[PDB]
Amino acid sequence: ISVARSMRAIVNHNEVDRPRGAVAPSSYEMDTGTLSRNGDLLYSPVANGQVGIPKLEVDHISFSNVVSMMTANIRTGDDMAVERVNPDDVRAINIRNA
Amino acid sequence: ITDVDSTDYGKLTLRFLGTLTRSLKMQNAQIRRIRPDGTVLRYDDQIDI
Amino acid sequence: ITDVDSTDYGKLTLRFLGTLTRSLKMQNAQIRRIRPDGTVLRYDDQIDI
Amino acid sequence: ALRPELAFDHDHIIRCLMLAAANYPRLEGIIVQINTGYVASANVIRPVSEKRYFPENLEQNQSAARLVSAVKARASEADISSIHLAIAREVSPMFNVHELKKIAESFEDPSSIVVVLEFILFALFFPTEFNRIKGDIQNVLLLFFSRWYPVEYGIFVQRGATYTINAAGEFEFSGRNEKWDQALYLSEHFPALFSDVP
Amino acid sequence: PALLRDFTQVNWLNRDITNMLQQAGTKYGLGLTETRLDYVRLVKTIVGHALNIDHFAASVLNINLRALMEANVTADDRIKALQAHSMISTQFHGPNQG
Amino acid sequence: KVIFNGLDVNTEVQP
Amino acid sequence: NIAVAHTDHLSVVYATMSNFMLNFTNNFSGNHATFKPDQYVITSPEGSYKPIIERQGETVDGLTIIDTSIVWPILCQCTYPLVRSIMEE
Amino acid sequence: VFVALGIDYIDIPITNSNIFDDSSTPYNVRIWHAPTMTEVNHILALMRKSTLVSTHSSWHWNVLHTFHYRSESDM
Amino acid sequence: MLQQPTGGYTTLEQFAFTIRNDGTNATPTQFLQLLSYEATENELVKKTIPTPETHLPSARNVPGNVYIEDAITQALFGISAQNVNAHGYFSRLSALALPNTSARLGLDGVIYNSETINIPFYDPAAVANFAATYAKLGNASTPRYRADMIDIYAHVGLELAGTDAERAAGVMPVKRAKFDSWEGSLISLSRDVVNWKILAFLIDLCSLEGEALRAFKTRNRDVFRMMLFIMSTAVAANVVNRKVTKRVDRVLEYIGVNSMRTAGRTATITYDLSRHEFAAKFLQLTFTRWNA
Repeated sequence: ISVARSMRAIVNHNEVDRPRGAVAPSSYEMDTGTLSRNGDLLYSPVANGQVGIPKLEVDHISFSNVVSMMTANIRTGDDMAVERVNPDDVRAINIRNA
Repeated sequence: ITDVDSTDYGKLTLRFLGTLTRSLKMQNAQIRRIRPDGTVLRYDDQIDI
Repeated sequence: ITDVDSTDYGKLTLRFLGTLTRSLKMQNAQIRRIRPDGTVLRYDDQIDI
Repeated sequence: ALRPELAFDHDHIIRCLMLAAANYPRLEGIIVQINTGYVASANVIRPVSEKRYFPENLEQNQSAARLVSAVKARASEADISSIHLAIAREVSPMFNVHELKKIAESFEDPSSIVVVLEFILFALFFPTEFNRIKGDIQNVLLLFFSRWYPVEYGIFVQRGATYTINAAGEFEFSGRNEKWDQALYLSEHFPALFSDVP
Repeated sequence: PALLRDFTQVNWLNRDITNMLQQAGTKYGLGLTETRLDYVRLVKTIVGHALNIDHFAASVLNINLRALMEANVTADDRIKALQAHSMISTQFHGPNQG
Repeated sequence: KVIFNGLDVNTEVQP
Repeated sequence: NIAVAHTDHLSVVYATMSNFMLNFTNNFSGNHATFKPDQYVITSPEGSYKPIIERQGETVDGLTIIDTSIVWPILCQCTYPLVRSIMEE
Repeated sequence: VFVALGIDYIDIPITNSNIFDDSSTPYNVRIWHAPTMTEVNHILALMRKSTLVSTHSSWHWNVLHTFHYRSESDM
Repeated sequence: MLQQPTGGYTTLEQFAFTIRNDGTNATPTQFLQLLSYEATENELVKKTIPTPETHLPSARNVPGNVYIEDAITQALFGISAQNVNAHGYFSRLSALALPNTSARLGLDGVIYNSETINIPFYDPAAVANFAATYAKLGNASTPRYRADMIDIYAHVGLELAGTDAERAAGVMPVKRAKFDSWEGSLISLSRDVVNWKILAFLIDLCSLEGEALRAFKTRNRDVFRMMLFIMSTAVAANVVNRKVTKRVDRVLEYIGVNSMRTAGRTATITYDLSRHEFAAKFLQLTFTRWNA
């Protein structure tokens, strides 16, 4: 049971240095890593010259992640204005040969 | 503090894009002629004032 | 569960259509031309979009 | 006779003007507002209620109808502020690049020469501003030439819609037809209608 | 959890957490990791923030922002639809929002 | 008709 | 009918306005074939880049778009002190 | 005529050889503005993305032309 | 400024190219080993690749620092990129073409208009050699300068599937690639490749000369083959899987044949027509440098 468990017994014992059965959070909960140029999340590389492991490649949960977000300067879905300009003559309008 | 109207300073006031805000940071900045490519040219007393 | 958003013209067209969808099977349903002879053709890379 | 005040600091005022022109959108219209005020104070041009677009009695004439509607579609009502602004724009510095207020003219009817004339006059009264927007007016002129002079248009455009002056000042036409955008005004490219190269 | 470091009274937890963060292979961070100014306007647009969030949602949200950013169509492309729905040789103008 | 230096907008396009 | 009012009066207004303190740029050299404005930027090694002349589309000021039809009222809906009892200071 | 009209192609109807029959033509010949070999390659590639078209190994007036058929049988 | 070694920038561990595979950071060569090819009746013969145009497209007056590597890699391997020729910022590479230009190409894959602090950048001579060729991506859309997008893929096949004898011959049977496969293997492959810093590869490719160049061409053959592989899957007519006794073999038909397809599919990245023209151009230039 408790496959969902991340931490246990956040107290300290007064005799032994850590409580029996106390569990620390996994390192992956804390590796924000990077947004890869592709847009996939990655864990930080474990060594120099190594690319990081993609976060969805493996089963650990990561709880800090880079999310791209658009700012105030962007806006999407706003209606936009235009100047329509009808042709001067209906008979001047070629339909073909295009 | 010095009673200047700094409104719209460092800003674009485009009719459709709305107002937009460029960075005001520009330490050690110089006035320099650019190539049409957009790259900066080294200062030349022969042409630049 | 998912009650879809609909613009008023969409509600209008929806009631115009405007009911059953239950009959057709969709198990691996595809869009494919029949021959007038009635046979279901394979997807032609140089005809069908 | 000495005046007890500091010297006008040219080297600094020009610098601050550049920093302002970089950072302050208002600057253009500040400077314009002086020039515009001056035009107004020279009392050089005033609107009248009496329009004079057509000879008597061409407006009455039924054959002139298409022409008259062409002129009326171009000819704006006079307003002192707008006129003064044009005369002032001629001398005021430009920071944000100007654009033409696009015409949609197809140049089928002969009367459409009106639009070409609208530009010629503009190139005369306001050569500076004209030069600022001339690629954008070349896009209208091209629709004019391809109808009125299709053969010559083909030869011209075959040479190239733009060119770039290089070292030693020779022109180098693109060989490629392509619509102008005011994005090109700050680039090396020139509208080729104005090359004046035979 | 990475935030608890040197704030939790619980010693072993702070020790285990510090131990994970002091590994080369993992590194927490919270905030504005990335910025992307427009090429013409010189204003910022798409900024990447290191949120405290599960990697699945970050993955989805990034998939969305990526679809919208990488498509390279703009509001001006709407004009192409209006031309389809208006008479041949009708002209449309402005505002080049980009 | 009247001089107007801005773009003379008339329609809107929804997304 | 209108030319003397331009050449023999308005031109002088241009010549003076040209020497005004704030008209600091070289707008045109009279040669359409070759003239290209001088282009400056504020710029730093820290990476700031501020063009003086930018292409930004229509702005709130309204100075950016140009209605060339302004030519018409001038030619055929304007009086001038030289053109138009006809004495006028 | 391609530059002066601004069009990328012109759709010329074919002629029946026997001037008497007024029957609808099986197909027609599009003519493309492709002066270079490269422009030709591109038009050919795009042509292979669309229904019922064919072309000769080489073309007259050195100008690219494509036949467009009104049906499979005509092709 | 980053110094360029006697070998390429690619010799630096900073620029390692490595697809994810079996849970590890595999080299491209050890992925390509998994690949196997069924022959079909059709034959690919490689035509001469036309010399790339003399023209360098204008680097239009752009105030901004263009993110070029992102634009290129997404145009080639990007899962969602489209209308890649609408913006046309590829032309910006020609800002780097000039002698003694102020502009710098950062390792970040960004083209700064002027050198700026705390941003490492490639040696300007190298970038100039690189821009003198790859700025021509900027004219991938212009009708006069478009690359053939059909015949060029023959080279791709020869450079990927081709056995050394088939490569010497200049003619190989059209092949059908296959490999033991995990779910979403080609998507993941392509995304591992979008993250590659390929300007390092292209820059060493254009700057290096003599034996030092040839020593590069052998060392990075597999990398170039991985890029070619992702493009191949992008243009493959179909990409099936096969059950093979509780194992799965992904199979693409066919290597070296561009199907001109543009409708999207879950299995692999798709080229819009713009991405086709671009990729064709990219191959024109790159294969031109690769065979000299």
